[PDB]
Amino acid sequence: RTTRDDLINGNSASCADVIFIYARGSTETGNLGTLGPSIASNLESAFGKDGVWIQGVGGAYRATLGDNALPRGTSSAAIREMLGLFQQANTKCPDATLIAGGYSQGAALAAACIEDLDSAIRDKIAGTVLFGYTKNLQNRGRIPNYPADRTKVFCNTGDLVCTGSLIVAAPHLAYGPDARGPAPEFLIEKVRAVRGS
Repeated sequence: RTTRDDLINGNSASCADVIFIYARGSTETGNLGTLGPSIASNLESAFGKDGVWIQGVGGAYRATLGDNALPRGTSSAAIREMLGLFQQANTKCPDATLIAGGYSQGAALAAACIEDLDSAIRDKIAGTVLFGYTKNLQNRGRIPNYPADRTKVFCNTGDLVCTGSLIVAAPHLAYGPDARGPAPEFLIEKVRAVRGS
């Protein structure tokens, strides 16, 4: 449900084939928040419980609302925490395919992290989904240094954070349907594109 630490808790001798690392929105609970559990259940349906590890970004990422106003749309400490998780994935399970996602401040965090990542690890993230992307206008719907065909952005009409503002309006809280259907669909398709099935 809202906390999943499958990568941290997982045995290196029995690595999953797919590792999903997800950052929640501001003020959300656990390390998956309101959208991550829906994505997790559909990934588990696709690859099996032993086939995918679900890992939320916890630790130093406090998901504090005020940090949306910092230069990268989150804190330096939160970026360091997500970078450390990707580096743990890469060390613990070098053959696993990675996928990533984030909502709101967590979408900014995922984009900042992927931009800073060593390219050999970045290139293992087969697909990333971003919901209510707070840097959508500033980055022109892209994650710096990462291909557009591996990116999917869900930005609702009237969600002001997608249009350069930091105002939270009702469309910002309406990504439930996307997290249940098209976002797992996209991630599964991108994993099968490189892994076959």
